[PDB]
Amino acid sequence: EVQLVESGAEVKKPGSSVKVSCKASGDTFIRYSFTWVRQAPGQGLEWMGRIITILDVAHYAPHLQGRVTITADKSTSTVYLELRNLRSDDTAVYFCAGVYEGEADEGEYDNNGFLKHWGQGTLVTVSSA
Amino acid sequence: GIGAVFLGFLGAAGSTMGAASMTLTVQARNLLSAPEAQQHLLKLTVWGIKQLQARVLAVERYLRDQQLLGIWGCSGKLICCTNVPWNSSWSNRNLSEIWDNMTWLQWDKEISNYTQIIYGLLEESQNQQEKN
Amino acid sequence: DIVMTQSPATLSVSPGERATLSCRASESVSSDLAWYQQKPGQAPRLLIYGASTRATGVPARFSGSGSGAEFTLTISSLQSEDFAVYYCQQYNNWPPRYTFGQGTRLEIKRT
Amino acid sequence: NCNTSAITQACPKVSFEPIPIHYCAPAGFAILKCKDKKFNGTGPCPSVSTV
Ligand SMILES: *[C@@H]1O[C@H](CO)[C@@H](O)[C@H](O)[C@H]1NC(C)=O
Repeated sequence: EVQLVESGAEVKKPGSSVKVSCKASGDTFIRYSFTWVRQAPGQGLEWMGRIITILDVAHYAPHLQGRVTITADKSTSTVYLELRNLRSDDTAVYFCAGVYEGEADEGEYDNNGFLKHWGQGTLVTVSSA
Repeated sequence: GIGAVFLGFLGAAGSTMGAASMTLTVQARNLLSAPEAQQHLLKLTVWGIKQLQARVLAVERYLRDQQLLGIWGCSGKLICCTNVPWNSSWSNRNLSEIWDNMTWLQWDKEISNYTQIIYGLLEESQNQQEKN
Repeated sequence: DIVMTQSPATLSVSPGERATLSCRASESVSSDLAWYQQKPGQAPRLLIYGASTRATGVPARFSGSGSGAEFTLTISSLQSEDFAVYYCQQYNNWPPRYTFGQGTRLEIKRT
Repeated sequence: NCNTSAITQACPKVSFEPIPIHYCAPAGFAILKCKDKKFNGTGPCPSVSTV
């Protein structure tokens, strides 16, 4: 039972890099898979991808791969994300989701595909206004 | 596949040198020797190929031997003697101390280090019979 | 992608009627769909996973399921606290490069 | 300790069960047996046969 807290908005032109943190705390971090998804207000949604932390291996989006980084620090058991080469039209609210996975330290790992929980909100004003 | 005859050459171990030679020269006369479906037209030949690579390798081995004997004056024979006298620097022993109380592998371990030199001596002594 | 022909596209609806969203597919999609909800100016909240039964640990008036591509989210009695969007998501493909959707945007009675 | 590499590919579930597969000796060699019924780990097998 781990919490999900997120961050706010930053102004940069397309091309910059910004660090964002769904800082997850509260209980055992290992038993859960984590994923991200964003949506700009009034348009479709952009799902980021899952990070299977116990192996510390993630994935991404086909037409976003090349300028993204998601990291799950098992040591501090936190989460970081570094975004690069942005684009102006992408001012979107963000969310970090997760699902209870199972006894990884015991090997059992279902590896489902839905998104149990939901984040709070994070904006990327890709602009200088 | 004639490559089975080789087995016979080992089917008389223990039997000492004299008896081994007798049984060898007499083995010379005694050892004298479907719904094929769609898939079963290309995974099948690739078996035959693997079997024809045996018999051919057998006769190739054989023929390679008989040639080697050609260097040693005799070929197509089984019991072969030639024109060199044995040196004494080679594991001096009584003639009867071997031909009645020894097996061949004993010989192997006996002069395994002389095989090459007697080989070569054989290989040359024939050339004398060319110039003479 | 899974052709989320969300029917109806947007629905200005009242409390207390059988909800039937149709966001079907184009390829073989066996048993993997997902419906979530988000309130105007609020966070999203999960409704249905499993693609065959109700979600677990959730208030289970809903029954989001159906036949393959024709999966309907079923809240027979809408309320004053469901003036919020509804979503369709799929998580099939392997090699793992998953997908997402856009969902449907429900609204209150508008004049 | 050093770099790794995830390898994401297809993994359909598939039958799996062993069968007998026996090694043979190429033309020119032989396979020696230990027909003794008391073969301690090493030591002269007092009856050997060729196959
Ligand atoms: C096998 O035999 C060897 C020598 O005969 C002996 O040293 C060894 O202890 C034996 N191993 C056993 C009996 O497990």
